[PDB]
Amino acid sequence: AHAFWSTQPVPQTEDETEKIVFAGPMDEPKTVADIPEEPYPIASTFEWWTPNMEAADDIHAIYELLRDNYVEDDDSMFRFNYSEEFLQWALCPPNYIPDWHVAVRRKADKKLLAFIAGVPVTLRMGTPKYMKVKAQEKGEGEEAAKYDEPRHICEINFLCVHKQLREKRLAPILIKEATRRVNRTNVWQAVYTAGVLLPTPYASGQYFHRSLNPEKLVEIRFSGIPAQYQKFQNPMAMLKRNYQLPSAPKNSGLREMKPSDVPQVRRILMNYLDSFDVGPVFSDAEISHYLLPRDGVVFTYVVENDKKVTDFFSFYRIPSTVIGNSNYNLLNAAYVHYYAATSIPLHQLILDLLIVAHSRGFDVCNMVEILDNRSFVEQLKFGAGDGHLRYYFYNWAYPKIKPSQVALVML
Ligand SMILES: CCCCCCCCCCCCCC(=O)SCCNC(=O)CCNC(=O)[C@H](O)C(C)(C)COP(=O)(O)OP(=O)(O)OC[C@H]1O[C@@H](n2cnc3c(N)ncnc32)[C@H](O)[C@@H]1OP(=O)(O)O
Ligand SMILES: CN(C)Cc1[nH]nc2ccc(-c3ccc(F)cc3OCCc3cccnc3)cc12
Ligand SMILES: [Mg+2]
Repeated sequence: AHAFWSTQPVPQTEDETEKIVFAGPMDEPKTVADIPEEPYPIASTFEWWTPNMEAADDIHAIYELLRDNYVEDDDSMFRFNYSEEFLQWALCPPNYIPDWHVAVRRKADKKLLAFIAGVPVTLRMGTPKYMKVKAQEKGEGEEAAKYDEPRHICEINFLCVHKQLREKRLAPILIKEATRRVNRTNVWQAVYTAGVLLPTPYASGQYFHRSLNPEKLVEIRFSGIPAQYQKFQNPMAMLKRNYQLPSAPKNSGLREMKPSDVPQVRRILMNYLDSFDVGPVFSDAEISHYLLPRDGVVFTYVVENDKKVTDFFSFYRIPSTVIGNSNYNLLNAAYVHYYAATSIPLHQLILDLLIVAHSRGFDVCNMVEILDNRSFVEQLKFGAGDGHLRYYFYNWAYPKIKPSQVALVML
């Protein structure tokens, strides 16, 4: 059924998945020297291209491909519209590897036809807690602990084939070439997410939305006036009342994050993320890059009490194109990023997130039920959306875990 995925080192079924008791590689080991030094063969009318993220034109080309051809919702009403500044941020973290950004252009005119990107990540991806317990009972503790150490792997994102080239088996060619370029750097695992079901997720979580501007969400048919709001003489005014937020954060002590906060934010984030089975390890440089405020891209606030940062939250912006509304062109969405609470309940920290996002003109706040995102769903009036984000590894056997055991946010 899967002419490409059947050839690859991933669990092939939920059954195979269910028989996995220890983290580790799928494939028997290979070496750098074994990997072909030349790009994968491609049709004589296409050419491989490694964009230069320092070049505005290169970023623009990527931007335009994704604006017109990237992920839509299931009803083709909305398409993600990542900005050029967001793409530069996402694609160029500390020590990124230029060769891991892989594109296909049409030779004649240099039109970008397909793209895939890899970036480095350091991930805790050893045997999960519930499985380590089972192992201790089997006297199988050592094998269970073998791959406990954080690993330097590849995070894959932004796979896109132009609409005119769909269903021509171009996506496998992209994936094979990305795999080659990564393997040539002695990295043999990747992590990726998708909304679609592929062989075979190690975790799956529902996504959620929190209305910040319900009048606009209704206008663009992101939301409806729910049928229960019909019992009301005036459905809409009631809907705004329901989702109203304060003008200003309620935590005194909240301010935007500045560079001098990086060491403290790194400490509190790394301590928190340890509670989770799969999660990134970030250096000070990586904390700086992923969390310092950047206009229109990422927004981060700390709670500082007695000159000590005790809590923080971050969110990032992805606008969506609204396909065909006479009044609005764009949906301005905020997505919950990393956070850590030590002084206050999480619901109280994230209420400030919603307050800031609303003040700054966002229409909706979105998140997947990873981290401890379930703890504030009800009180903060998040609703479950129509699908799931699925988490996957390439070349890593991994037992099924709950999404509330996942601490990697994928952009
Ligand atoms: C160690 C290093 C490893 C590095 C690599 C790690 C793996 C990275 C994996 C990539 C992680 C990406 C993470 C993200 O960025 S997820 C976002 C994916 N992007 C979009 O949804 C944008 C809109 N759609 C498109 O651009 C195209 O429809 C894509 C490119 C998605 C498929 O193009 P097209 O529709 O023209 O089809 P095809 O004829 O070329 O190819 C058909 C084959 O492609 C398999 N397919 C379909 N969708 C996906 C998908 N999202 N992940 C992986 N595989 C996918 C499909 O099952 C089939 O294989 P098989 O079923 O026949 O076997
Ligand atoms: C995470 N990277 C690889 C991007 C990506 N690729 N496939 C994706 C499917 C879902 C989401 C997603 C994630 C978090 C969230 F809070 C809401 C989400 O989707 C709402 C529905 C939607 C989909 C598409 C367009 N508009 C709305 C991201 C996806
Ligand atoms: Mg294709």
